[PDB]
Amino acid sequence: NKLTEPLPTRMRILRAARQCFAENGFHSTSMKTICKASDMSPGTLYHHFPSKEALIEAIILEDQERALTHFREPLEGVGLVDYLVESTIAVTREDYAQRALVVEIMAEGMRNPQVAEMLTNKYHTIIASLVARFNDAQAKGEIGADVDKEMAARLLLATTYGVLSDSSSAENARHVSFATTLRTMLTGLLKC
Amino acid sequence: NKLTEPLPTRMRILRAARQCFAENGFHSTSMKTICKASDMSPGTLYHHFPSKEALIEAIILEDQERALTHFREPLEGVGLVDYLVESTIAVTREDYAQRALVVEIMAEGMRNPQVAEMLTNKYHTIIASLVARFNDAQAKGEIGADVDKEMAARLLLATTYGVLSDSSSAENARHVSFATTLRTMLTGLLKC
Ligand SMILES: O=C(O)[C@H]1O[C@@H](Oc2ccc([N+](=O)[O-])cc2)[C@H](O)[C@@H](O)[C@@H]1O
Ligand SMILES: O=C(O)[C@H]1O[C@@H](Oc2ccc([N+](=O)[O-])cc2)[C@H](O)[C@@H](O)[C@@H]1O
Repeated sequence: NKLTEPLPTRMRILRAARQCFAENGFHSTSMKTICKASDMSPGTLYHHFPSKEALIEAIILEDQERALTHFREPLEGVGLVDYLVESTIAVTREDYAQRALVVEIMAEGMRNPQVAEMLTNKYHTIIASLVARFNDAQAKGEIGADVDKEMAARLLLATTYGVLSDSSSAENARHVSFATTLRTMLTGLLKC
Repeated sequence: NKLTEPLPTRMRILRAARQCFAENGFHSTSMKTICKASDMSPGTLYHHFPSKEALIEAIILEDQERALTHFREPLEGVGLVDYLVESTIAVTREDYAQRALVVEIMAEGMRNPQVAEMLTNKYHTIIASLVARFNDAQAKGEIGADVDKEMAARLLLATTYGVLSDSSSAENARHVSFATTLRTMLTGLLKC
Protein backbone atom coordinates (compact mmCIF):
# COMPACT_ATOMS: atom_id res chain seq x y z
CA ASN A 1 0.00 0.00 0.00
CA LYS A 2 2.08 2.91 1.30
CA LEU A 3 5.20 1.39 -0.31
CA THR A 4 3.69 0.84 -3.78
CA GLU A 5 4.77 3.51 -6.23
CA PRO A 6 3.72 6.12 -7.08
CA LEU A 7 2.63 6.67 -3.45
CA PRO A 8 6.15 7.14 -2.01
CA THR A 9 7.06 9.56 -4.81
CA ARG A 10 3.76 11.42 -4.39
CA MET A 11 4.24 11.75 -0.63
CA ARG A 12 7.82 12.94 -1.07
CA ILE A 13 6.61 15.62 -3.50
CA LEU A 14 3.96 16.65 -0.97
CA ARG A 15 6.57 16.89 1.79
CA ALA A 16 8.70 19.13 -0.43
CA ALA A 17 5.68 21.23 -1.38
CA ARG A 18 4.67 21.52 2.28
CA GLN A 19 8.13 22.87 3.11
CA CYS A 20 8.27 25.34 0.20
CA PHE A 21 4.77 26.67 0.86
CA ALA A 22 5.35 27.00 4.61
CA GLU A 23 8.65 28.84 4.18
CA ASN A 24 7.81 31.20 1.30
CA GLY A 25 4.02 31.04 0.88
CA PHE A 26 1.84 29.53 -1.82
CA HIS A 27 1.84 32.52 -4.19
CA SER A 28 5.62 32.91 -4.53
CA THR A 29 6.39 29.17 -4.85
CA SER A 30 6.65 28.01 -8.46
CA MET A 31 6.36 24.47 -9.78
CA LYS A 32 10.00 24.71 -10.86
CA THR A 33 10.94 25.33 -7.22
CA ILE A 34 8.91 22.27 -6.22
CA CYS A 35 10.71 20.28 -8.92
CA LYS A 36 14.08 21.44 -7.59
CA ALA A 37 13.07 20.76 -3.98
CA SER A 38 11.64 17.29 -4.63
CA ASP A 39 14.34 16.34 -7.19
CA MET A 40 11.54 15.45 -9.65
CA SER A 41 11.66 16.71 -13.22
CA PRO A 42 8.69 18.75 -14.50
CA GLY A 43 7.53 15.79 -16.60
CA THR A 44 7.36 13.41 -13.65
CA LEU A 45 5.91 16.03 -11.29
CA TYR A 46 3.12 17.05 -13.66
CA HIS A 47 2.04 13.41 -14.04
CA HIS A 48 1.21 13.42 -10.32
CA PHE A 49 0.29 17.10 -9.77
CA PRO A 50 -0.68 19.10 -12.88
CA SER A 51 -0.83 22.44 -11.02
CA LYS A 52 0.00 24.30 -7.84
CA GLU A 53 -3.73 24.09 -7.11
CA ALA A 54 -3.62 20.29 -7.21
CA LEU A 55 -0.82 20.33 -4.63
CA ILE A 56 -2.62 22.58 -2.16
CA GLU A 57 -5.81 20.58 -2.67
CA ALA A 58 -4.02 17.40 -1.59
CA ILE A 59 -2.49 19.22 1.39
CA ILE A 60 -5.89 20.53 2.51
CA LEU A 61 -7.24 16.98 2.28
CA GLU A 62 -4.38 15.76 4.49
CA ASP A 63 -5.14 18.50 7.03
CA GLN A 64 -8.83 17.56 6.83
CA GLU A 65 -7.95 13.92 7.48
CA ARG A 66 -5.87 14.77 10.56
CA ALA A 67 -8.85 16.70 11.94
CA LEU A 68 -11.27 13.84 11.26
CA THR A 69 -9.10 11.34 13.16
CA HIS A 70 -10.10 13.21 16.32
CA PHE A 71 -13.87 13.17 15.72
CA ARG A 72 -14.69 10.46 13.16
CA GLU A 73 -15.67 7.80 15.70
CA PRO A 74 -17.90 8.04 18.79
CA LEU A 75 -16.00 9.03 21.91
CA GLU A 76 -15.22 6.25 24.39
CA GLY A 77 -13.44 6.90 27.66
CA VAL A 78 -13.70 10.70 27.94
CA GLY A 79 -16.37 13.36 28.18
CA LEU A 80 -16.94 15.60 25.18
CA VAL A 81 -15.85 18.83 26.89
CA ASP A 82 -12.70 17.29 28.37
CA TYR A 83 -11.84 15.81 24.97
CA LEU A 84 -12.25 19.17 23.22
CA VAL A 85 -10.04 20.92 25.78
CA GLU A 86 -7.37 18.25 25.30
CA SER A 87 -7.72 18.46 21.51
CA THR A 88 -7.07 22.21 21.53
CA ILE A 89 -4.02 21.73 23.77
CA ALA A 90 -2.72 19.04 21.41
CA VAL A 91 -3.15 21.43 18.46
CA THR A 92 -0.55 23.67 20.09
CA ARG A 93 2.02 20.84 20.35
CA GLU A 94 1.87 19.82 16.68
CA ASP A 95 4.59 20.27 14.05
CA TYR A 96 5.20 24.01 13.85
CA ALA A 97 5.78 24.13 10.08
CA GLN A 98 2.52 22.24 9.67
CA ARG A 99 0.74 24.92 11.72
CA ALA A 100 2.43 27.69 9.73
CA LEU A 101 1.11 26.11 6.53
CA VAL A 102 -2.47 25.90 7.84
CA VAL A 103 -2.43 29.66 8.41
CA GLU A 104 -0.84 30.30 5.01
CA ILE A 105 -3.70 28.37 3.39
CA MET A 106 -6.26 30.33 5.43
CA ALA A 107 -4.62 33.51 4.11
CA GLU A 108 -4.54 32.32 0.50
CA GLY A 109 -8.19 31.33 0.88
CA MET A 110 -9.20 34.91 1.72
CA ARG A 111 -7.78 36.10 -1.60
CA ASN A 112 -8.17 32.96 -3.77
CA PRO A 113 -11.80 31.86 -4.23
CA GLN A 114 -10.63 28.50 -5.60
CA VAL A 115 -8.72 27.78 -2.38
CA ALA A 116 -11.56 29.16 -0.25
CA GLU A 117 -13.92 26.56 -1.71
CA MET A 118 -11.46 23.79 -0.82
CA LEU A 119 -11.51 25.05 2.76
CA THR A 120 -15.33 25.18 2.72
CA ASN A 121 -15.38 21.48 1.84
CA LYS A 122 -12.83 20.86 4.62
CA TYR A 123 -14.78 22.72 7.30
CA HIS A 124 -18.02 21.06 6.17
CA THR A 125 -16.50 17.61 6.67
CA ILE A 126 -15.12 18.55 10.10
CA ILE A 127 -18.35 20.27 11.17
CA ALA A 128 -20.31 17.14 10.22
CA SER A 129 -18.18 14.99 12.55
CA LEU A 130 -18.38 17.55 15.36
CA VAL A 131 -22.18 17.66 15.06
CA ALA A 132 -22.20 13.86 15.12
CA ARG A 133 -20.29 13.93 18.41
CA PHE A 134 -22.52 16.71 19.75
CA ASN A 135 -25.48 14.45 18.94
CA ASP A 136 -23.98 11.55 20.90
CA ALA A 137 -23.28 13.73 23.94
CA GLN A 138 -26.84 15.06 23.71
CA ALA A 139 -28.43 11.61 23.46
CA LYS A 140 -26.35 10.63 26.51
CA GLY A 141 -27.47 13.68 28.51
CA GLU A 142 -24.00 15.24 28.41
CA ILE A 143 -24.72 18.63 26.75
CA GLY A 144 -27.71 20.94 26.75
CA ALA A 145 -30.70 20.32 24.53
CA ASP A 146 -31.28 23.81 23.06
CA VAL A 147 -27.87 24.10 21.36
CA ASP A 148 -27.44 25.14 17.74
CA LYS A 149 -24.93 22.34 17.15
CA GLU A 150 -24.01 23.56 13.66
CA MET A 151 -23.24 27.08 14.85
CA ALA A 152 -21.46 25.80 17.96
CA ALA A 153 -19.17 23.66 15.79
CA ARG A 154 -18.44 26.63 13.52
CA LEU A 155 -17.48 28.76 16.52
CA LEU A 156 -15.40 25.98 18.06
CA LEU A 157 -13.56 25.69 14.75
CA ALA A 158 -12.94 29.45 14.72
CA THR A 159 -11.44 29.36 18.22
CA THR A 160 -9.33 26.34 17.23
CA TYR A 161 -7.81 28.05 14.20
CA GLY A 162 -7.35 31.28 16.14
CA VAL A 163 -5.28 29.32 18.65
CA LEU A 164 -3.47 27.42 15.89
CA SER A 165 -2.61 30.78 14.28
CA ASP A 166 -1.13 32.36 17.44
CA SER A 167 2.62 31.81 17.80
CA SER A 168 2.31 32.08 21.60
CA SER A 169 -0.33 29.32 21.84
CA ALA A 170 2.15 26.59 22.82
CA GLU A 171 3.26 28.75 25.76
CA ASN A 172 -0.32 29.63 26.74
CA ALA A 173 -1.30 25.94 26.73
CA ARG A 174 1.53 25.18 29.17
CA HIS A 175 -0.56 27.03 31.77
CA VAL A 176 -3.26 25.09 33.61
CA SER A 177 -5.58 28.11 33.35
CA PHE A 178 -5.61 27.68 29.56
CA ALA A 179 -7.42 24.37 30.06
CA THR A 180 -9.55 25.76 32.90
CA THR A 181 -10.56 28.90 31.03
CA LEU A 182 -11.15 27.01 27.78
CA ARG A 183 -13.39 24.60 29.70
CA THR A 184 -15.73 27.33 30.97
CA MET A 185 -15.89 28.76 27.44
CA LEU A 186 -16.90 25.38 26.00
CA THR A 187 -19.36 24.39 28.74
CA GLY A 188 -21.14 27.67 28.07
CA LEU A 189 -21.09 26.97 24.33
CA LEU A 190 -22.64 23.52 24.75
CA LYS A 191 -24.87 24.68 27.65
CA CYS A 192 -23.70 22.24 30.31
CA ASN B 1 -2.97 67.64 10.60
CA LYS B 2 -4.20 64.94 8.22
CA LEU B 3 -3.73 67.33 5.27
CA THR B 4 -0.15 68.38 6.11
CA GLU B 5 2.39 66.59 3.96
CA PRO B 6 3.94 64.10 4.17
CA LEU B 7 0.86 62.54 5.84
CA PRO B 8 -1.32 62.39 2.68
CA THR B 9 1.56 60.89 0.68
CA ARG B 10 2.33 58.42 3.47
CA MET B 11 -1.30 57.32 3.72
CA ARG B 12 -1.57 56.94 -0.05
CA ILE B 13 1.53 54.72 -0.02
CA LEU B 14 -0.02 52.67 2.78
CA ARG B 15 -3.26 52.27 0.82
CA ALA B 16 -1.28 51.04 -2.18
CA ALA B 17 0.77 48.69 0.01
CA ARG B 18 -2.40 47.39 1.66
CA GLN B 19 -3.81 46.54 -1.77
CA CYS B 20 -0.64 44.88 -3.08
CA PHE B 21 -0.14 42.82 0.08
CA ALA B 22 -3.79 41.74 0.24
CA GLU B 23 -3.88 40.68 -3.42
CA ASN B 24 -0.50 38.94 -3.76
CA GLY B 25 0.82 38.49 -0.21
CA PHE B 26 3.66 40.17 1.65
CA HIS B 27 6.46 37.86 0.47
CA SER B 28 5.90 38.25 -3.28
CA THR B 29 5.33 42.04 -3.23
CA SER B 30 8.49 44.03 -3.95
CA MET B 31 9.17 47.67 -3.14
CA LYS B 32 9.32 48.34 -6.87
CA THR B 33 5.74 47.09 -7.16
CA ILE B 34 4.74 49.41 -4.31
CA CYS B 35 6.49 52.26 -6.12
CA LYS B 36 4.59 51.46 -9.31
CA ALA B 37 1.29 51.09 -7.45
CA SER B 38 1.63 54.30 -5.43
CA ASP B 39 3.22 56.29 -8.30
CA MET B 40 6.10 57.20 -5.95
CA SER B 41 9.69 56.83 -7.09
CA PRO B 42 12.03 54.65 -5.01
CA GLY B 43 13.78 57.74 -3.66
CA THR B 44 10.58 59.31 -2.34
CA LEU B 45 9.18 56.00 -1.07
CA TYR B 46 12.33 55.06 0.86
CA HIS B 47 12.30 58.44 2.64
CA HIS B 48 8.98 57.41 4.20
CA PHE B 49 9.35 53.61 4.34
CA PRO B 50 12.92 52.23 4.15
CA SER B 51 11.80 48.59 3.92
CA LYS B 52 8.90 46.22 3.35
CA GLU B 53 9.11 45.58 7.10
CA ALA B 54 8.48 49.25 7.86
CA LEU B 55 5.34 49.13 5.72
CA ILE B 56 3.85 46.08 7.42
CA GLU B 57 4.77 47.53 10.81
CA ALA B 58 2.72 50.65 10.07
CA ILE B 59 -0.17 48.49 8.81
CA ILE B 60 -0.14 46.37 11.98
CA LEU B 61 -0.22 49.57 14.03
CA GLU B 62 -3.27 50.74 12.06
CA ASP B 63 -4.99 47.40 12.67
CA GLN B 64 -4.04 47.68 16.36
CA GLU B 65 -5.55 51.16 16.50
CA ARG B 66 -8.84 50.02 14.97
CA ALA B 67 -9.05 47.31 17.63
CA LEU B 68 -8.31 49.77 20.45
CA THR B 69 -11.12 52.11 19.37
CA HIS B 70 -13.53 49.41 20.55
CA PHE B 71 -12.02 48.90 24.01
CA ARG B 72 -9.87 51.93 24.89
CA GLU B 73 -12.52 53.71 26.96
CA PRO B 74 -14.85 52.37 29.66
CA LEU B 75 -18.11 51.04 28.28
CA GLU B 76 -21.17 53.26 28.70
CA GLY B 77 -24.62 52.21 27.53
CA VAL B 78 -24.13 48.47 26.96
CA GLY B 79 -23.19 45.38 28.94
CA LEU B 80 -19.79 43.83 28.34
CA VAL B 81 -21.10 40.55 26.90
CA ASP B 82 -23.58 42.25 24.57
CA TYR B 83 -20.84 44.61 23.40
CA LEU B 84 -18.47 41.73 22.64
CA VAL B 85 -21.14 39.86 20.67
CA GLU B 86 -21.83 43.01 18.65
CA SER B 87 -18.11 43.63 18.14
CA THR B 88 -17.62 40.15 16.66
CA ILE B 89 -20.60 40.65 14.34
CA ALA B 90 -19.17 44.00 13.24
CA VAL B 91 -15.82 42.32 12.49
CA THR B 92 -17.63 40.27 9.83
CA ARG B 93 -19.03 43.38 8.10
CA GLU B 94 -15.69 45.19 7.71
CA ASP B 95 -13.80 45.86 4.48
CA TYR B 96 -13.08 42.43 2.99
CA ALA B 97 -9.62 43.29 1.62
CA GLN B 98 -8.75 44.61 5.08
CA ARG B 99 -9.76 41.25 6.58
CA ALA B 100 -7.80 39.37 3.92
CA LEU B 101 -4.71 41.38 4.87
CA VAL B 102 -5.09 40.63 8.59
CA VAL B 103 -4.96 36.91 7.81
CA GLU B 104 -2.01 37.37 5.44
CA ILE B 105 -0.10 39.06 8.27
CA MET B 106 -1.04 36.26 10.67
CA ALA B 107 0.38 33.82 8.10
CA GLU B 108 3.57 35.81 7.55
CA GLY B 109 3.96 36.00 11.33
CA MET B 110 4.06 32.20 11.64
CA ARG B 111 7.08 32.09 9.32
CA ASN B 112 8.66 35.52 9.96
CA PRO B 113 9.81 36.02 13.57
CA GLN B 114 10.21 39.76 12.96
CA VAL B 115 6.54 40.05 11.97
CA ALA B 116 5.48 37.72 14.79
CA GLU B 117 7.00 40.12 17.33
CA MET B 118 5.03 43.01 15.83
CA LEU B 119 1.86 40.97 16.33
CA THR B 120 2.89 40.16 19.91
CA ASN B 121 3.06 43.89 20.64
CA LYS B 122 -0.33 44.30 18.94
CA TYR B 123 -2.05 41.55 20.91
CA HIS B 124 -0.46 42.81 24.14
CA THR B 125 -1.95 46.26 23.60
CA ILE B 126 -5.38 44.83 22.79
CA ILE B 127 -5.27 42.36 25.68
CA ALA B 128 -4.44 45.21 28.07
CA SER B 129 -7.58 47.11 27.03
CA LEU B 130 -9.74 43.98 27.21
CA VAL B 131 -8.47 43.25 30.73
CA ALA B 132 -9.22 46.87 31.65
CA ARG B 133 -12.82 46.38 30.49
CA PHE B 134 -13.02 43.01 32.25
CA ASN B 135 -11.91 44.82 35.41
CA ASP B 136 -14.69 47.42 35.07
CA ALA B 137 -17.36 44.76 34.53
CA GLN B 138 -15.99 42.89 37.56
CA ALA B 139 -15.98 45.95 39.82
CA LYS B 140 -19.59 46.57 38.71
CA GLY B 141 -20.65 42.99 39.48
CA GLU B 142 -21.14 42.15 35.80
CA ILE B 143 -18.78 39.17 35.35
CA GLY B 144 -17.60 36.41 37.66
CA ALA B 145 -14.84 36.97 40.19
CA ASP B 146 -12.67 33.87 39.62
CA VAL B 147 -11.86 34.60 35.96
CA ASP B 148 -8.34 34.52 34.56
CA LYS B 149 -8.92 37.80 32.71
CA GLU B 150 -5.61 37.60 30.82
CA MET B 151 -6.30 34.10 29.52
CA ALA B 152 -9.93 34.93 28.77
CA ALA B 153 -8.83 37.89 26.64
CA ARG B 154 -6.33 35.71 24.78
CA LEU B 155 -9.03 33.15 24.01
CA LEU B 156 -11.53 35.84 22.99
CA LEU B 157 -8.90 37.21 20.62
CA ALA B 158 -8.35 33.74 19.15
CA THR B 159 -12.06 33.29 18.48
CA THR B 160 -12.21 36.78 16.96
CA TYR B 161 -9.39 36.13 14.50
CA GLY B 162 -10.77 32.68 13.71
CA VAL B 163 -14.04 34.35 12.72
CA LEU B 164 -12.21 37.13 10.87
CA SER B 165 -10.29 34.44 8.94
CA ASP B 166 -13.38 32.47 7.82
CA SER B 167 -14.77 33.60 4.46
CA SER B 168 -18.25 32.41 5.48
CA SER B 169 -18.32 34.51 8.68
CA ALA B 170 -20.36 37.34 7.16
CA GLU B 171 -23.05 34.80 6.22
CA ASN B 172 -22.92 33.08 9.63
CA ALA B 173 -23.33 36.43 11.40
CA ARG B 174 -26.50 37.11 9.40
CA HIS B 175 -28.11 34.36 11.50
CA VAL B 176 -29.53 35.30 14.89
CA SER B 177 -28.15 32.05 16.34
CA PHE B 178 -24.62 33.33 15.69
CA ALA B 179 -25.23 36.05 18.27
CA THR B 180 -27.15 33.69 20.57
CA THR B 181 -24.54 30.93 20.41
CA LEU B 182 -21.65 33.38 20.74
CA ARG B 183 -23.35 34.83 23.82
CA THR B 184 -23.47 31.50 25.67
CA MET B 185 -19.81 30.93 24.77
CA LEU B 186 -18.80 34.30 26.21
CA THR B 187 -20.97 34.17 29.34
CA GLY B 188 -19.28 30.87 30.14
CA LEU B 189 -15.87 32.41 29.48
CA LEU B 190 -16.50 35.33 31.84
CA LYS B 191 -18.49 33.14 34.29
CA CYS B 192 -21.75 35.08 34.29
O1 LIG C 1 -8.09 21.43 10.56
C1 LIG C 1 -6.85 21.52 10.59
O2 LIG C 1 -6.11 21.99 9.73
C2 LIG C 1 -6.16 20.94 11.97
O3 LIG C 1 -7.08 20.13 12.75
C3 LIG C 1 -6.62 19.62 13.96
O4 LIG C 1 -7.69 18.89 14.65
C4 LIG C 1 -8.72 19.57 15.26
C5 LIG C 1 -8.86 19.58 16.69
C6 LIG C 1 -9.90 20.27 17.33
C7 LIG C 1 -10.84 20.98 16.56
N1 LIG C 1 -11.95 21.69 17.27
O5 LIG C 1 -12.04 21.72 18.47
O6 LIG C 1 -12.77 22.25 16.55
C8 LIG C 1 -10.74 20.99 15.15
C9 LIG C 1 -9.69 20.30 14.53
C10 LIG C 1 -5.36 18.69 13.71
O7 LIG C 1 -4.86 18.43 15.00
C11 LIG C 1 -4.28 19.43 12.84
O8 LIG C 1 -3.29 18.51 12.45
C12 LIG C 1 -4.92 20.08 11.55
O9 LIG C 1 -3.95 20.90 10.96
O1 LIG D 1 -7.07 43.25 15.54
C1 LIG D 1 -7.39 43.38 14.34
O2 LIG D 1 -6.68 43.27 13.35
C2 LIG D 1 -8.99 43.74 14.11
O3 LIG D 1 -9.64 44.16 15.32
C3 LIG D 1 -11.00 44.46 15.26
O4 LIG D 1 -11.52 44.80 16.59
C4 LIG D 1 -11.72 43.82 17.54
C5 LIG D 1 -13.04 43.46 17.97
C6 LIG D 1 -13.25 42.46 18.93
C7 LIG D 1 -12.16 41.79 19.50
N1 LIG D 1 -12.43 40.74 20.53
O5 LIG D 1 -13.53 40.42 20.87
O6 LIG D 1 -11.43 40.23 21.04
C8 LIG D 1 -10.85 42.12 19.11
C9 LIG D 1 -10.65 43.12 18.14
C10 LIG D 1 -11.25 45.63 14.23
O7 LIG D 1 -12.65 45.68 14.09
C11 LIG D 1 -10.56 45.32 12.85
O8 LIG D 1 -10.61 46.47 12.04
C12 LIG D 1 -9.06 44.88 13.04
O9 LIG D 1 -8.59 44.41 11.80
